[PDB]
Amino acid sequence: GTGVLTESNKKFLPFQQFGRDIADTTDAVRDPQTLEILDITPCSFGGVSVITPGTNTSNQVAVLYQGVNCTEVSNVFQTRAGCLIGAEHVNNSYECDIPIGAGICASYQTSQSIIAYTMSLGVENSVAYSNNSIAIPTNFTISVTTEILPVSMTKTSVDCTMYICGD
Amino acid sequence: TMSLGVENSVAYSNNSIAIPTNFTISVTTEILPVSMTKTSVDCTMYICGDSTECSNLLLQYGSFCTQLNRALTGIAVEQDKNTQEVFAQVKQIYKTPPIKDFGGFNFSQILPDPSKPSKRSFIEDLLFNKVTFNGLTVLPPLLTDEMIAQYTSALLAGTITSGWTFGAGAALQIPFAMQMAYRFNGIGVTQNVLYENQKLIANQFNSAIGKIQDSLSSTASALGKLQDVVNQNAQALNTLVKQLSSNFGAISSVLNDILSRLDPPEAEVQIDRLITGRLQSLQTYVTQQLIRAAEIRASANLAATKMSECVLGQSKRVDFCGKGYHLMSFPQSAPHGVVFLHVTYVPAQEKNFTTAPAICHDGKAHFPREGVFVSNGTHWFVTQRNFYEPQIITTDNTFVSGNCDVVIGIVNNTVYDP
Amino acid sequence: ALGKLQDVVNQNAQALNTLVKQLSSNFGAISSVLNDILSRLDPPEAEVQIDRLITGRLQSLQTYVTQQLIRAAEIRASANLAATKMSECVLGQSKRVDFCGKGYHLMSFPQSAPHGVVFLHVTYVPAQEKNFTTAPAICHDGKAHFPREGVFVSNGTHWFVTQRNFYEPQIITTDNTFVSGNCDVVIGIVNNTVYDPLQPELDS
Amino acid sequence: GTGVLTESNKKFLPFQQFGRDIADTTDAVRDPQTLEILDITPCSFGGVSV
Ligand SMILES: *[C@@H]1O[C@H](CO)[C@@H](O[C@@H]2O[C@H](CO)[C@@H](O)[C@H](O)[C@H]2NC(C)=O)[C@H](O)[C@H]1NC(C)=O
Ligand SMILES: *[C@@H]1O[C@H](CO)[C@@H](O[C@@H]2O[C@H](CO)[C@@H](O)[C@H](O)[C@H]2NC(C)=O)[C@H](O)[C@H]1NC(C)=O
Ligand SMILES: *[C@@H]1O[C@H](CO)[C@@H](O[C@@H]2O[C@H](CO)[C@@H](O)[C@H](O)[C@H]2NC(C)=O)[C@H](O)[C@H]1NC(C)=O
Ligand SMILES: *[C@@H]1O[C@H](CO)[C@@H](O[C@@H]2O[C@H](CO)[C@@H](O)[C@H](O)[C@H]2NC(C)=O)[C@H](O)[C@H]1NC(C)=O
Ligand SMILES: *[C@@H]1O[C@H](CO)[C@@H](O[C@@H]2O[C@H](CO)[C@@H](O)[C@H](O)[C@H]2NC(C)=O)[C@H](O)[C@H]1NC(C)=O
Ligand SMILES: *[C@@H]1O[C@H](CO)[C@@H](O[C@@H]2O[C@H](CO)[C@@H](O)[C@H](O)[C@H]2NC(C)=O)[C@H](O)[C@H]1NC(C)=O
Ligand SMILES: *[C@@H]1O[C@H](CO)[C@@H](O[C@@H]2O[C@H](CO)[C@@H](O)[C@H](O)[C@H]2NC(C)=O)[C@H](O)[C@H]1NC(C)=O
Ligand SMILES: *[C@@H]1O[C@H](CO)[C@@H](O)[C@H](O)[C@H]1NC(C)=O
Ligand SMILES: *[C@@H]1O[C@H](CO)[C@@H](O)[C@H](O)[C@H]1NC(C)=O
Ligand SMILES: *[C@@H]1O[C@H](CO)[C@@H](O)[C@H](O)[C@H]1NC(C)=O
Ligand SMILES: *[C@@H]1O[C@H](CO)[C@@H](O)[C@H](O)[C@H]1NC(C)=O
Ligand SMILES: *[C@@H]1O[C@H](CO)[C@@H](O)[C@H](O)[C@H]1NC(C)=O
Ligand SMILES: *[C@@H]1O[C@H](CO)[C@@H](O)[C@H](O)[C@H]1NC(C)=O
Ligand SMILES: *[C@@H]1O[C@H](CO)[C@@H](O)[C@H](O)[C@H]1NC(C)=O
Ligand SMILES: *[C@@H]1O[C@H](CO)[C@@H](O)[C@H](O)[C@H]1NC(C)=O
Ligand SMILES: *[C@@H]1O[C@H](CO)[C@@H](O)[C@H](O)[C@H]1NC(C)=O
Repeated sequence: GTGVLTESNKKFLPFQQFGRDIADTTDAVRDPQTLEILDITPCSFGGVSVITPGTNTSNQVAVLYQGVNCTEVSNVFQTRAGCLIGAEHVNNSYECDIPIGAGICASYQTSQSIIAYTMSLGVENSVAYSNNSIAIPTNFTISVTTEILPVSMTKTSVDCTMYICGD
Repeated sequence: TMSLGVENSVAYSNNSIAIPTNFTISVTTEILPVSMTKTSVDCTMYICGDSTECSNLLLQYGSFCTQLNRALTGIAVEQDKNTQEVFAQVKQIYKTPPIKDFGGFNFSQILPDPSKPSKRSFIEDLLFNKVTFNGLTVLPPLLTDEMIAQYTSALLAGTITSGWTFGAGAALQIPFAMQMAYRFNGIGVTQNVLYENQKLIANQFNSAIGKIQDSLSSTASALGKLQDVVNQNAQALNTLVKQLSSNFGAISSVLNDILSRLDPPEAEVQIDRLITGRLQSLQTYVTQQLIRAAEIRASANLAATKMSECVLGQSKRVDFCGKGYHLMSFPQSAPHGVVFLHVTYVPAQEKNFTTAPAICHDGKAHFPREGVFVSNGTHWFVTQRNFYEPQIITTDNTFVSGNCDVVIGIVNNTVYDP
Repeated sequence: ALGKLQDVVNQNAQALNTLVKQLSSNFGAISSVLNDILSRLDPPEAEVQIDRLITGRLQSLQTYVTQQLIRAAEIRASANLAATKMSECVLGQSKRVDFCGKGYHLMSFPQSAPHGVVFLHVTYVPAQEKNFTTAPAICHDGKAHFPREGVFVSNGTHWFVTQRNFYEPQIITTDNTFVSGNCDVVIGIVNNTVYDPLQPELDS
Repeated sequence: GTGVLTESNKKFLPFQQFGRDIADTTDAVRDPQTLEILDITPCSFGGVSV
């Protein structure tokens, strides 16, 4: 197999050789020579996303390793969703452009490099509320909003015999 | 044999009407699942975890691994979209003023508590405390619980300080004792009822909020839907993992054992059997997840509609925003879901009265404008339909129509002239 | 903006493409081309190869059919939603907030689009708001006065009654207001003179 | 295979013999005796509704 052998505190009984888990794959073993306990864990595995603005704009990308510490892999960031490499970190907060996760979103801005930042929900607005104050509009705007809804998909069909066993 | 309820005949008759004389400001908890766990399964790592021969054999199946990941990523994007639609209904993050002089009501049990690290209100905290590596990775949601709590706080502040206008355009402050008067006038009860009973209504609302808090804190069998969603997802993942231990006809379910005990020309048959079995299992899991995600998407669209039509504004849709007449709603976050507290106005104490469709004064039938004619036996009054507030019959509250020869059931009386 | 429709078309295309590409899979046979196997092996030996290909292609077809069923369920949900919006927003005027466009709804104008429908929700939206000092009621002669339809406001000196959604101040007469009870129960009440048009005419 | 051999306007290279398709079905071929490129379109098919 393959894994990261570590010292473990599992209390093996003298007769017991190796442990298992739900998937029945060996998880902990006993070294044949020195009768100690070795926990076996998968080395490391994670998706690799390529946060990129439109190539029509720029050819610079920032790579997100999902759910891996920034030790097992310029600019490095440790988001709760993984290690983001190649994206600058900006204390400012803007609207989400390229979602990453855990409130972190990236974008392409200003001499322009991919920035990563904790997104902002909106602009603070403290309503001047009081028990004897009412705000009444004196003017109105009529607007037209477009709302697009699918209705029907493509009416398709497949000849089972001619597809599987064409002629 | 199951019983459908208490038999209850109604004393109906052509000249009898029952009019309430009081009310109850109930608060109903409604729980909806908005999103589920965003998971992604690495097809090759799952079926053929670290085995060049197994990976090569799997490759012969074309794109039976690059399409499942597409579906799961689509599900994850759909989950984020569901949460965004349900909660991100408000353009600007409002916040309540430092004072809490809301005409007598008390929202301390639903507004955020700054003391706790995450600014989640008390009921949100109760809700959170009431709900509890083989190629299957669990991605984190785009919106953290803190951000969802901020969105619910923004909606609460908007509802409290501005009623429904904050969802229609620029938010407009209005005293809460007058916002509730607007709500009451909406459900037909004239606003002179709200103001005169303001203290009683405030006490009823506070007691209802306290009862909701106690019910959530005591009855562990309340957040059934969210807990069921979480349990179903975890159970599906556990079943998918346990499927790895089945031989499917192969000599052993451990890939390394087969690789280390046979030559490739012989081990290929066993590895193909295992690959087919595990691929079938993974496809079944993906189909189950697609259907369950469709169910959750329907629930999330319903929750977004409830948020838009109850919280951002009063709704007259019957039983849509809680049993009874609807005044307002207060949203709350919850683990993988939302929880509305629907405030509802339920008439409680009714009295019988002898009614009449119209009243003849001088050969002209009179009909009420907004109300109904009722009499305590000898004297007739016109009162609003949802609260016994009798008034002398004048020419204002009543309008005339023709003579008194056609209106069935008409009765005689003297119509006062101010 | 048309993404919601574009995706639909795109999705369908992808499926068909994937389905067609499934014909380029050996599925454990010797060649993805059926005619090569037919012309290169005797039936007793070609049976296994053709069975492998048939199993693979049939499984792919079942997967495609299931994906189509689910996606058509999604599209049917969207079509029911669009039918509801057409029946309510267009053929009438809905009170459902944000259902027929943000703001107050006035009317809608349906428009076709490839495999979809586009509504142009017309919405009235309040624009420029002004502060005012309000009061839930007003006492005239010991009797509280509440507005029939509107709200009491005041620019600081004089009191008016104006409709909620548009500042059109009017004098506080006994026609805008209805009386109820004495001048003690209401909280936040204020004093003012409720003018009565009947009196000057009576004097005349 | 079965198809309707039609004269094609494809531009085969001197070293090319088969013109494959997205589905790995030989769509264009080079006639060995006369070096011209011919397409291969399936004859015809469809549903028969009643
Ligand atoms: C209400 O707002 C509208 C804007 O939507 C105002 O219309 C503008 O009036 C000014 C006059 O000073 C013109 O120069 C603008 O061209 C008008 N706008 C448009 C879009 O035509 C209107 O005057 C406002 N009403 C009040 C009473 O303030
Ligand atoms: C409507 O119901 C409320 C209670 O829901 C009544 O208020 C109660 O009145 C009694 C007698 O005055 C008190 O002992 C209770 O403490 C009150 N309860 C509350 C919560 O305030 C009210 O009196 C009823 N309306 C009428 C007209 O009687
Ligand atoms: C709203 O209700 C809460 C109760 O949930 C009130 O908080 C209580 O306040 C009293 C007096 O200050 C304390 O003795 C209690 O210990 C508090 N309880 C809790 C749970 O905080 C709060 O004061 C009320 N707000 C208003 C404006 O009346
Ligand atoms: C029905 O209601 C009428 C009016 O509310 C009652 O008539 C009044 O009764 C009180 C009771 O003492 C008298 O002080 C008033 O002078 C009466 N006014 C008129 C105009 O009659 C009547 O008593 C009620 N009857 C019942 C059975 O409830
Ligand atoms: C209501 O009052 C009217 C008039 O006061 C009544 O009409 C009278 O009915 C009697 C019964 O035959 C006739 O003799 C009179 O000529 C009618 N007069 C008028 C002016 O119509 C009517 O009957 C009364 N109805 C009730 C239910 O009390
Ligand atoms: C508040 O509104 C009242 C209503 O018009 C204003 O009173 C009028 O003010 C104008 C402007 O000078 C005078 O020409 C009128 O004669 C006033 N009429 C009355 C009945 O007072 C008042 O000025 C407004 N207050 C402010 C601060 O603008
Ligand atoms: C509205 O006016 C009434 C009378 O015009 C005020 O009531 C008087 O208040 C003074 C001050 O306390 C008392 O000395 C009188 O005895 C009251 N008379 C009556 C008939 O109530 C009332 O205070 C005014 N409203 C406000 C908010 O000041
Ligand atoms: C194995 O042999 C080595 C050297 O002979 C010795 O150091 C070690 O303790 C032995 N261990 C066991 C379990 O016999
Ligand atoms: C790239 O974007 C610009 C503006 O954003 C547009 O004018 C141009 O047509 C785009 N080109 C391509 C190839 O998409
Ligand atoms: C990464 O490793 C460092 C070093 O031990 C540790 O401090 C940190 O908490 C780790 N972070 C994660 C996300 O594992
Ligand atoms: C953000 O601000 C903190 C404290 O103000 C600082 O320590 C940190 O370096 C800043 N981040 C960047 C990228 O400058
Ligand atoms: C009205 O009269 C009927 C007649 O029996 C009675 O059952 C009913 O309880 C009365 N109404 C109320 C509110 O009690
Ligand atoms: C109402 O119903 C009773 C039932 O007996 C009948 O006697 C009476 O005439 C009816 N009156 C009207 C006005 O319908
Ligand atoms: C009302 O007055 C407050 C006082 O500070 C002010 O902040 C607010 O902007 C005013 N209302 C409007 C609509 O500007
Ligand atoms: C409104 O609040 C202020 C705050 O001090 C208070 O002085 C005033 O009496 C309150 N008015 C009403 C009607 O509650
Ligand atoms: C093949 O032979 C025939 C007859 O001998 C001749 O007409 C034809 O041109 C030959 N093919 C080529 C490619 O020369």
